[PDB]
Amino acid sequence: GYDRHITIFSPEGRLYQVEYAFKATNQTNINSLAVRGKDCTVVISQKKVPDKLLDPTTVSYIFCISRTIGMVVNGPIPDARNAALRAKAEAAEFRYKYGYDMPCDVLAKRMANLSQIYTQRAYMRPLGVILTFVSVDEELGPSIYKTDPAGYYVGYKATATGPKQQEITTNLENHFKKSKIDHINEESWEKVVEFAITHMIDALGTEFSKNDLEVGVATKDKFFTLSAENIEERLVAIAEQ
Amino acid sequence: MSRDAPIKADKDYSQILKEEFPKIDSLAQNDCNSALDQLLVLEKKTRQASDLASSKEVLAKIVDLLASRNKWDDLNEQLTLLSKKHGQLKLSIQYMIQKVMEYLKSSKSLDLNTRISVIETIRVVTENKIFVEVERARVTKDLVEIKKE
Amino acid sequence: GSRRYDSRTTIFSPEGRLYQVEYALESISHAGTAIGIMASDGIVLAAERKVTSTLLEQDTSTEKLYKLNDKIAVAVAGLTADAEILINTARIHAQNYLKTYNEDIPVEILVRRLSDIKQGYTQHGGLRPFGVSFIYAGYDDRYGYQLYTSNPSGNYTGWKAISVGANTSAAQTLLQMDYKDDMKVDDAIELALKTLSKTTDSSALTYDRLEFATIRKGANDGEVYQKIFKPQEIKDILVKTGIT
Amino acid sequence: TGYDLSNSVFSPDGRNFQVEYAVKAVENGTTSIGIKCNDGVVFAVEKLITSKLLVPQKNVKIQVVDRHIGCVYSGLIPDGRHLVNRGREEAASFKKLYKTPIPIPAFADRLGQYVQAHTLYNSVRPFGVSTIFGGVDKNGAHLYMLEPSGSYWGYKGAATGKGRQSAKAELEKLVDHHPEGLSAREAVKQAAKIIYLAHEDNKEKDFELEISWCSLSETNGLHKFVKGDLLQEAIDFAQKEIN
Amino acid sequence: MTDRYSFSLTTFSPSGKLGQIDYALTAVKQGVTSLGIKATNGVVIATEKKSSSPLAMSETLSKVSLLTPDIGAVYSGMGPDYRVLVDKSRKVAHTSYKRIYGEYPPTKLLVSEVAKIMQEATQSGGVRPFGVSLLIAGHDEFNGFSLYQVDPSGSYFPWKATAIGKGSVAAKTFLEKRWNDELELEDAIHIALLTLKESVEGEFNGDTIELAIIGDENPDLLGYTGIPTDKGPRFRKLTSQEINDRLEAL
Amino acid sequence: SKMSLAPEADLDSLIIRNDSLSGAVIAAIMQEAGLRAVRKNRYVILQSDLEEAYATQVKTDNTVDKFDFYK
Repeated sequence: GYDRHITIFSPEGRLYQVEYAFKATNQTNINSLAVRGKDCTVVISQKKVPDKLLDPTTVSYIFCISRTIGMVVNGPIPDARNAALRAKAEAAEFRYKYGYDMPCDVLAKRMANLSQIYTQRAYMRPLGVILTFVSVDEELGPSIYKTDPAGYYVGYKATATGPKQQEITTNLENHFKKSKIDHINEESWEKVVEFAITHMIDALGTEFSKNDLEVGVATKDKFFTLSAENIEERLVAIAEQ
Repeated sequence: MSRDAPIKADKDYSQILKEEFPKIDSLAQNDCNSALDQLLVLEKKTRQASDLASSKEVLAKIVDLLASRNKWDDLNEQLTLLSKKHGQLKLSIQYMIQKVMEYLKSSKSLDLNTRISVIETIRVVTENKIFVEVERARVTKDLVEIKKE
Repeated sequence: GSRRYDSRTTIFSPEGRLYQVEYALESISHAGTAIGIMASDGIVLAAERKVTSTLLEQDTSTEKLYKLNDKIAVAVAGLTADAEILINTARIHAQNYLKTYNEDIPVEILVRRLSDIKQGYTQHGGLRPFGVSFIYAGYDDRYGYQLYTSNPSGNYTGWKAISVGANTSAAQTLLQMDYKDDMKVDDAIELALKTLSKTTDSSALTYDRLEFATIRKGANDGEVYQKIFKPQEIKDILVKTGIT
Repeated sequence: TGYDLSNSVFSPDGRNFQVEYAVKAVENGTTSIGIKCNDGVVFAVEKLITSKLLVPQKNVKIQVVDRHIGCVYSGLIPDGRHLVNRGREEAASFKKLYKTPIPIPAFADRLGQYVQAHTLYNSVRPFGVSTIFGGVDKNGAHLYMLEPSGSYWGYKGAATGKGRQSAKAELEKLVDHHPEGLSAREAVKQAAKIIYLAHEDNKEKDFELEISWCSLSETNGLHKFVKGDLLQEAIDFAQKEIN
Repeated sequence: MTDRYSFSLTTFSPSGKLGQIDYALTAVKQGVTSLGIKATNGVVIATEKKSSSPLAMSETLSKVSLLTPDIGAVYSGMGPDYRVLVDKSRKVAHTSYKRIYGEYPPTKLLVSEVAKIMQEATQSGGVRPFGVSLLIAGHDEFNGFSLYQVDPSGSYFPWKATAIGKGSVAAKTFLEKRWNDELELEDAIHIALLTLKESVEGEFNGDTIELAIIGDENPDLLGYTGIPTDKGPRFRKLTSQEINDRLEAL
Repeated sequence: SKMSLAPEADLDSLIIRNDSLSGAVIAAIMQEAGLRAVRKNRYVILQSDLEEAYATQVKTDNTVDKFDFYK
């Protein structure tokens, strides 16, 4: 009864707060696709069609954590801002003590520890967001790590999140296993972008425009978004092809 | 797509270059591939409605060559590339392409052509799941006639 | 959220008997039997293990008889996790008193302070209280051997024989008929092992399910010697008495 | 059932149901609009005159943060005042560290953390207020709205309160007709219009029009109230338009 | 801002025995299978490590973690609970351990420290127990190789062989017969992999199967051979190739 | 016995795919398989059909839910 309601271990041992949290992501309906380039990490995502009240050019999903790590957040819009603080703050922490910013793997470890703690106290609850940290680490090269509300985490060759993640997985499965390549072996980062957009349009079935886009590219010792001018220039090549 | 200037703009563009169709046709006499190149830009309309207008011009072309044996290859090969890549969905522009597909099937002009054409034509429509299979099967039957001998 | 919900264990019971403490005695009796028999010349202390699993290395791992220091040994019955914390607390307390005054702590003092910690938990601790009974077998010169047991209540009572754990009544009844005031340590060794076997459902209580210790002043040149008996030494005296 | 009651526990849909309860106050509150214009931002808020016991121009919800950010709010009135205080605390702290005014983007980011903090506490209730805030700074005019649940976005136009339905439907058409924006001066008259359409909704009691503005050219990127001749013409002219 | 709890949420059941200890344990049982055989010249610890999603990197997922360069550990149960408990255990051991001794902790000692921490979680209001069982496998001078099993109840005992998780019942029995007093390092591994196949059939790539031994000492792995009387890391985490090799000699 | 298995592949194929399953599932498999057989107009149950029918019925609470907090 009671056990189930508040945080504490149910009879079954299930954490109901966590199960509900996973439903919560899907409620924003955000879909993502991330692939590994040869020397870049390209992550692209949807953004719901703009309102005339809003400004269409604003973004609030992308957050520059550090030079190395960019982060795209899928889940509750209010909690994404909450999460963005903790990643930057611990990023800077590592610069003082250990003298440089966190790697991608190492930032995931830290958020996961924090997630676990939030679940035990009553007052504190797990952040309902699913966080997608993108980086090119030097040692691991191109890297994506997916960190979960639970405090669960694992790297990916390519990842997908959302209600229609089901469709993207099936497309990427086809893409990457048959070829037999762990990541895209194309050298120019531009052609990784060309091509990740192409897979998004195919897989969910709906064409993207500048307004839905938003292109994140992380490289060695840099995380950048593409200028609006360049977003439109990738569109011309996509259509002809 | 979301942009609605293409709808009007493109309908107008097709019509003015349809009055230029005989110019394209004379250049086609000297070099089909060059007249083909102009039409390729044209059948990359983004909007479907104007695609339908523009796909008329392509239908007219192959009648006048009557009929190519090297240039028609690029054309078969391209239609494939447009549909598989995007086409902006596999169905979106591909109804427009159906009238383009239709012309090979029903032309039946020269025995020389007929043998060669069926192997190339059925290869294209294979992995599509619309009307094309009804056509695809019938032309297959024409190779069976040859195979009887 | 936290205001609404309550799991107060610090209600003053209407029966005069706190309900949580009631259930901790139930839980004690699930854990195996430990028997303190006080003789004029020692305390014979013996406790059966409650595991019986074959893969489990019981031999090595003492889990009930822990030597605190030279004159004081404790037998545990109850929750083993809760028990560990109180073992370290009891060890450090005897050392601190020995340092201040240069005398091994009288038995009385040590037992009282530990009982008062259990008490404290339900007094206003907010804590669930430790669900452990300990027989503290102790010696000091002034008072001879002294035997006390603790309760999850934080109450201790002295005795000349006590039982805790399972078969409290079965064990207690045998010891009353068979033990006489004057039987010496020597008798009590033979007595303890035999009564335990008879209470337990095992056909022969093996040496490997036993733990045995004695605290005796019959160790020469006016000295006190304890020895936690090793499993194979338990075996030889097991054969003599005919259990095996 | 029980997950709902317990503040800051995941509802079985997802997210505590109390945050939704708090939203409802904001609808029941008075109209407040925030307009981004060429020059700057123009705030207007509907101050109901319940009675003539009320003191004209003197039950302002307009509270200056620093000196170049107006803040005005809708919903539960005590809740606002606490969040208002919080903005102040935040602005000054930035000036301790960095010796210069806070930028408006940075203010929007830092205010938002405070809402989240209390709503991952079960012990401390939600805020019952949407805050409209913004001003002109060195980096230009900027308009933000902090929703009750805590979300900040850029806005061409912003609205909260009972009459946001009227406010929204006008602002969409006004931006469609004027995609090059409009001066803050002209928008003094046009704010007045918008509020009149929203007093169809809040038609129960009479009202008093209060505009404040912060404009790049005309208030010189400081925030001050609009009063006297500027305010009078805005009343006079708008009236004619809505007849 | 602290929760207004001021009391232990954990109550004795009215039939004895804490509610919450029982509640925590179920998780260990539900979670996936792990087995270990204690041996005279080593310890084999083995676990299944299934792909979460083929697209997911299946190399970065770990269930083996280091406590000291001599002692490694694997668990079953809640994954996020494990990670934190490891971090606490590094500090509890190392710093304090170095201050009172200045060595690596023997296995017996390390295992006991962990037991108290599990108890304090449970006892403490506002903090629900860690429901994980870890097998801490290690070496010390004075007890040869040792295997302790640490239960979420805050209790430990050493075992000749043990298993936790779903397949524990099946595994324990298989092993029981195969276990000998004298054991080859090579045979302990053959026997371990043989049983592990029966836990869930298929996927016997050495990539998806995580295998470690607390093998014999290496000044090679130590990274200094200038004095090779120093103990090397006793713990070795095996490569995928090594596992592939074991399947042929089984 | 009921209906001679197709000679597409051996009798012995069915045997390999079941690895621990009970009779009840075996029966659900064979039932679906010959239903689809009737459509093709062959009364022999294809060895492909049993292959697809076997393969399916995999659901039974996946690994995603479990692995986020039991693995």
